[PDB]
Amino acid sequence: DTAVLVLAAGPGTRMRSDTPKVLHTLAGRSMLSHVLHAIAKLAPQRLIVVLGHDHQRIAPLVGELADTLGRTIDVALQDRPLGTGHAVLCGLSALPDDYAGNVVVTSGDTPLLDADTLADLIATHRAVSAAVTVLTTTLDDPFGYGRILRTQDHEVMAIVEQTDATPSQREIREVNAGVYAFDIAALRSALSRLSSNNAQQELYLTDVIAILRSDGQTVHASHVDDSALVAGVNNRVQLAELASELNRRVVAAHQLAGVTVVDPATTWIDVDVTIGRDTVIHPGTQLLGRTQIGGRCVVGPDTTLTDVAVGDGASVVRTHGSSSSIGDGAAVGPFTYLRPGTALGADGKLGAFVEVKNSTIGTGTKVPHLTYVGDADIGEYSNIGASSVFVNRTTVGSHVRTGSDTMFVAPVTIGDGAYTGAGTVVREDVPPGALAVSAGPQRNIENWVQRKRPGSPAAQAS
Amino acid sequence: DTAVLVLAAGPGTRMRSDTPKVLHTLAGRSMLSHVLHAIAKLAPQRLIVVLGHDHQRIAPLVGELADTLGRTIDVALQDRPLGTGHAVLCGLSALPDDYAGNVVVTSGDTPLLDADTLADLIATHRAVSAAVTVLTTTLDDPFGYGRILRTQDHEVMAIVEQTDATPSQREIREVNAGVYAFDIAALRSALSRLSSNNAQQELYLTDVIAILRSDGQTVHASHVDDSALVAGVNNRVQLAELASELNRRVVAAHQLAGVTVVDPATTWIDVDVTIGRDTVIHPGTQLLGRTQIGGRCVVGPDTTLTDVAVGDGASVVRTHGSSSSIGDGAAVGPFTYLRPGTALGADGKLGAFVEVKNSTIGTGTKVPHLTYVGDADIGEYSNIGASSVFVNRTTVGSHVRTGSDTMFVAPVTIGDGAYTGAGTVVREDVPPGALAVSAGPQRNIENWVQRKRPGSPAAQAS
Amino acid sequence: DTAVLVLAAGPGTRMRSDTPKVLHTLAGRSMLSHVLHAIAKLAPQRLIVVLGHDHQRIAPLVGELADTLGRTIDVALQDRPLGTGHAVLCGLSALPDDYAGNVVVTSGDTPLLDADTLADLIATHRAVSAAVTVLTTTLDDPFGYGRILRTQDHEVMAIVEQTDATPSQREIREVNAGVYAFDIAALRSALSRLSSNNAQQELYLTDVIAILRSDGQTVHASHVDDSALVAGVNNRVQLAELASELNRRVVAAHQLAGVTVVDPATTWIDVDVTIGRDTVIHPGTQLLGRTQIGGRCVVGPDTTLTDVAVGDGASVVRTHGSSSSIGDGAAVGPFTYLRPGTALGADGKLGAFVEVKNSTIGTGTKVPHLTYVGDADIGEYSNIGASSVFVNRTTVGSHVRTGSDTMFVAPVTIGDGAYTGAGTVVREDVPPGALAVSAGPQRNIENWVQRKRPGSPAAQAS
Ligand SMILES: CC(=O)N[C@H]1[C@@H](OP(=O)(O)OP(=O)(O)OC[C@H]2O[C@@H](n3ccc(=O)[nH]c3=O)[C@H](O)[C@@H]2O)O[C@H](CO)[C@@H](O)[C@@H]1O
Ligand SMILES: CC(=O)N[C@H]1[C@@H](OP(=O)(O)OP(=O)(O)OC[C@H]2O[C@@H](n3ccc(=O)[nH]c3=O)[C@H](O)[C@@H]2O)O[C@H](CO)[C@@H](O)[C@@H]1O
Ligand SMILES: CC(=O)N[C@H]1[C@@H](OP(=O)(O)OP(=O)(O)OC[C@H]2O[C@@H](n3ccc(=O)[nH]c3=O)[C@H](O)[C@@H]2O)O[C@H](CO)[C@@H](O)[C@@H]1O
Ligand SMILES: CC(=O)N[C@H]1[C@@H](OP(=O)(O)O)O[C@H](CO)[C@@H](O)[C@@H]1O
Ligand SMILES: CC(=O)N[C@H]1[C@@H](OP(=O)(O)O)O[C@H](CO)[C@@H](O)[C@@H]1O
Ligand SMILES: CC(=O)N[C@H]1[C@@H](OP(=O)(O)O)O[C@H](CO)[C@@H](O)[C@@H]1O
Ligand SMILES: [Co+2]
Ligand SMILES: [Co+2]
Ligand SMILES: [Co+2]
Ligand SMILES: [Co+2]
Ligand SMILES: [Mg+2]
Ligand SMILES: [Mg+2]
Ligand SMILES: [Mg+2]
Repeated sequence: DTAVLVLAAGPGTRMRSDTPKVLHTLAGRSMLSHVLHAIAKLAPQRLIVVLGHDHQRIAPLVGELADTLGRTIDVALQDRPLGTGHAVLCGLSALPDDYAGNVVVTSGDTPLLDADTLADLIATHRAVSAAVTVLTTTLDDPFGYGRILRTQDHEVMAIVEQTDATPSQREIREVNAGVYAFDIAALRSALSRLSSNNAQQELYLTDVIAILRSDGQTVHASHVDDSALVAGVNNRVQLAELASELNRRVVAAHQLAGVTVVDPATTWIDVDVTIGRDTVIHPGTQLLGRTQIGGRCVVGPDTTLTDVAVGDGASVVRTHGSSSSIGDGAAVGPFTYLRPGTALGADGKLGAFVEVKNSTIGTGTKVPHLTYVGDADIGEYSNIGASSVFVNRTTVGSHVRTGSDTMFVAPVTIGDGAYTGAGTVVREDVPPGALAVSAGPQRNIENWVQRKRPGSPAAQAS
Repeated sequence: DTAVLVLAAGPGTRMRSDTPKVLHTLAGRSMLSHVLHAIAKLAPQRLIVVLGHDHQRIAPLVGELADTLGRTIDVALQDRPLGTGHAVLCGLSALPDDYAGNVVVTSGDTPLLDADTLADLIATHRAVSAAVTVLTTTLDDPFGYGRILRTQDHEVMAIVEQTDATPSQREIREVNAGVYAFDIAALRSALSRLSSNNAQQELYLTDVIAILRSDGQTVHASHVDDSALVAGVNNRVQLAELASELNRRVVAAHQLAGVTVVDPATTWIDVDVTIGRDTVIHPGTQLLGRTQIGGRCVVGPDTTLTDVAVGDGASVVRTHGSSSSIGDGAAVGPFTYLRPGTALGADGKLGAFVEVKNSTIGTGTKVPHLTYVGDADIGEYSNIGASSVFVNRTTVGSHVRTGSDTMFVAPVTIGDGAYTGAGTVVREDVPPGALAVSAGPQRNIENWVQRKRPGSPAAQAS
Repeated sequence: DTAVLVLAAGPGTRMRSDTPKVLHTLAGRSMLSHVLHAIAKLAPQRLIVVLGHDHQRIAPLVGELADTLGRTIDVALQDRPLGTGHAVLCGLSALPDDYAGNVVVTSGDTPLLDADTLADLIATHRAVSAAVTVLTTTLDDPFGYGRILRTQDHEVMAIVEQTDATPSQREIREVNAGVYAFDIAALRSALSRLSSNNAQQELYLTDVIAILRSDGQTVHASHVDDSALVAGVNNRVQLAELASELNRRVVAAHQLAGVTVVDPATTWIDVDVTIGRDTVIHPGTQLLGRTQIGGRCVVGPDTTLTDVAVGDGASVVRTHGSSSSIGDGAAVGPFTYLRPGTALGADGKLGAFVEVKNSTIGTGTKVPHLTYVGDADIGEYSNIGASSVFVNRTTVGSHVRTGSDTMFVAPVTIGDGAYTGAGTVVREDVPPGALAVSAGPQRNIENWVQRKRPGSPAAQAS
């Protein structure tokens, strides 16, 4: 039996942001979302999130996530950010007076923390019958972390915060993860004895360690060797570092499953994205949101896709696209913009300098050059000429061949197998197999240039 | 006298690919190509490649490479992938029964291995009269490598594979490169004594080390300090790591020879690419295949060129281009697509949102905006107006000035010094110094807006 | 009282460049500019730059910088590059014979050196009454640096250059920064005793250390723990390394002040660039020159801006732009090119495949697709149709709606609230609230396709 509390009520001042800290994102989820996902998977009996000043703007998001994960998640309010020890006091208040399970505590700013790490913590805590078990790790750069103080016998004595530590204690590289398990009665007892006489004038959860040690209670540290899993984020430098570590891991998972990723460092892949076997992803690419790529695709370089579905054997090269689907074998890019509601059929082509918005494009249809397609439905095996505009519904049939520089003034229907001539402005329906035209005939004005541009390079050349 | 065997007949299952492992690429060559290049340079008397199941799809590539490098390269077949010791047995069978030279063995998945490392190995082997000499290195992360076992006296005892090693042996950081020299008679003798009773149930080449030691034969390890040269690739994570290490080295070679590379980490340069002095390469750039850049060019950011020749003092900025030539002083980009067969003369310009395919563009000619040029030949000092389409042969002369929004309906010829008006559809030849036109005259419809868009922001503004 | 000499007269041969070494750039300033900025801030009584062969091409730049920093900076000439000891002799000659202040020496190729490091040096020098104080640091890779030689008692004995050091001395990791303070009389004395009998046959400033030690003078090393501040650049590999270190620092400063930078490694930010709170910068972005970004902007991915001003709450996505302004709330990109003199009003939009040059675009005006706008002034709340060309002054009023595929043949004026039809060539003024047109009427040719493309997929479909 376990209750997990998530401390998410600090001001977040070191982020320097008007967006609450725990709402900042990496890999397509907010830090609080990452932490709640890992905990839902652990499936404890209770899950409490302590919220503070910005609670109006965070609580609804927590309720959406409770729905999403199919479990209830309570919110305890912490009126003023008096310290992590005080946040835990506020959290405990959402539990019955007589609750008797373990209490696990973690921060909203430790977003790589995973279900396994949490499980192992609870198992260690129970195995050594500890009044408190604290996760620790060891870091080349421990700046900002509580330092682990040990006796000569390697027994944990205390946690000292970066603001309170001596120059000498600051060299300690073993750090507090800020992830704990507690005996409830011992935790309640230690919290009632915290005082705020320290360099931040705050009630430190970390003092509970020396307090329980005081009482001769069992204090156990558990060393997490993979430091990333328990790394924290207090500012945007640390946010981008952990986002980059998490992104290397996501990419590695894909590479081990069969995806070529030419340059992991410049390939950003959100956590829910799936990618098929033998796809090759070229440098400078972001795959975001619920993007799904099939097998044997080529993607990038310099492509950004957010919520885009791509079939098998497609090419999507230098493409900026969102909320769109791209069929098997289709070719998109280079220099192609897909706006929401774009559906391109199998073996379709959208070429260079083409933008599509809210349009359906049938199997085998090509829009290869300098064209805008908006609010239109186009059939199968059609060909849209270069430098054209769908001026915006318009329906174009199958096996149509439209000429370069055609404007389609919505709404108009072009029948199956119809053609338009180059330079046509289409303002009315075109029957199946008809040719629509409107450009006037060419006229040559002889020797114009000698007359109107006399002594010019063009005049001398003629 | 030396025979080199290349073991390339394993299944490659950890790549998770339908393309044989040794055919995966980095820096524009397959791993097997890299390994055969380094060995051809060493120029041994014999060169044998052991191939397995996918031999149908690899052997032809080996024959093309034998042709390319001007030497014969035999292929020995290994029916079933029974282990590296068994692959070497299959390899030896392509040698005469009575062969008496040294036998060098290396893997197809060690692609940074170079001629010098191989030479030094053979020199060390001969100098210490070893029955076997094995290349080793030392690594922070030795996962997956055979560990070097040494006695108290630093004498090499054995090689233990990652699957077979104790937790304690796994901490050993000195690893087997999988590159060896052998006395032939000792190698034949040791191979006939391998058994497959180990964690992979395979015949391990690595066991030969403890077997020859058994017989009191001389076993010598040679430490390669530059670990990269002997790094292996068993999966796509390791492939991208070694591709990135190799790319840093290629870029560094260019920087030391006089190329500014603003961001090595995001500049990918294939091994055959040459680049002239005082060129500056901006971030996000890939130079691929047989690309050649002259001196004092500016290239990037975000440019990909495959098989592109660029003269001296050209600019090629945000350009995606292949199999094309760009003359001295020419300017291309930003946002420019070159398809195969593009030839742009000296001081030519191809601007933003211009795509060219299979066209010749003469000295000093500019195509600056939103235009497609396909299957066309254009002369010197001409100017193609914005938003135009070559609708596809068409020949345009020198000193021509064509107006914006001209469609050139192939095939048509435009004489030297000719003009077209804006909005012209050109369907017939235009004489030298003539002006071709087809747009109708402008008509203004007064107060249309008050009538047809009454109470609109446009109506109120008028 | 202090004189600072900057040695900038070496040939720079290891750069392999026709641009003098000290003129190569990182983060938008030349190395010599970086070094002179840091020294001006220290504000010593005298500032002397020693220049050599390329002095004609460097001295004017030094005079511009003296003006910029509001102080005089003398130039001493060093006829032939006889060595750093000889450069300092040439430098001293720009001082009075009887000068009595401290002499600080530094290189033009140490460009992260900052005012604080210099101040601390002078303070240490004066505090220990040293005849010479040398800055040192310690490096994993000390290749190319003079090695610090110490006695058993940790007293500094000598500096040995990489070319002159034994294999064993080469393992020394503590290096000479090439930054010194001197007693003037001791420096003059030691310089007159240098000889050039060493591996480079040069007069080494570094020998002065062992010479003053010889005379029983006080020699003090001061260890700089942040090695970057004193790192040198002798070749383009080292230039890009230090440019990348400096760029991480600039980005970090922005992240700590409130800027989200998703990928520091692929975000390049020049030193004078300012960026507002809660802006998000996406990967592959360069912000160059005097670029200024306001708050809550979104910038990138793949955007390059040089000297661009962007208001608050704007979006500038996949944009290549220079010397332009973008108003509050405006939207630019993806795939947008801004050339110098572009001014886009608040809430304006420049869309995909749009290039603007030397044009003013008023509040709320949209140019969303495939258009070139050159040398034009456009009013407020207007809408420019897709695939249009300003053929280049032209003035367009407010609340205008122009139709797709309009060519505006400069110079023309379009009144407030005017419209043009799709496919119009505008060659004369259009009154306020008028509609201008020129395209001919559509004609459908029935069954053309069965007649002219018989048995085609289009013919069968009809
Ligand atoms: C005193 C303390 O605990 N310090 C720990 C805290 O430092 P650190 O300084 O990171 O602690 P923070 O200021 O980030 O606050 C901890 C978390 O608890 C929440 N919160 C904070 C204050 C408050 O009054 N109410 C509240 O709910 C915040 O949402 C925050 O996410 O985590 C580090 C690891 O990341 C540990 O090494 C430190 O030992
Ligand atoms: C038992 C053995 O040798 N292990 C070595 C092998 O491990 P490793 O596990 O990498 O060996 P692999 O499975 O990659 O096979 C070695 C190479 O030989 C070829 N091959 C393999 C099996 C086979 O039955 N037939 C065949 O021809 C494959 O093409 C492969 O490229 O290389 C490592 C370095 O990269 C060394 O540290 C290991 O000591
Ligand atoms: C002999 C000497 O001093 N070596 C130092 C020099 O090596 P390093 O080999 O880098 O010295 P350089 O060749 O770069 O020359 C030093 C600087 O002085 C100027 N210059 C050089 C030669 C000359 O004849 N005239 C002249 O004015 C150059 O502009 C150059 O920027 O800096 C290193 C750190 O960067 C130190 O570790 C070395 O101890
Ligand atoms: C071809 C065309 O007329 N496109 C229009 C059209 O673009 P959308 O792609 O629907 O957002 O509506 C816009 C007004 O929202 C206007 O700015 C633009 O000119
Ligand atoms: C200006 C023009 O008509 N371009 C054509 C033309 O492009 P290419 O660039 O030749 O591949 O042929 C294509 C059919 O292969 C067609 O899809 C496209 O519309
Ligand atoms: C729409 C138009 O006619 N643009 C012209 C025009 O471009 P600028 O953007 O002004 O540089 O002048 C150029 C001659 O300098 C010519 O190459 C091009 O065709
Ligand atoms: Co924190
Ligand atoms: Co291997
Ligand atoms: Co130097
Ligand atoms: Co037109
Ligand atoms: Mg704080
Ligand atoms: Mg295996
Ligand atoms: Mg030198």
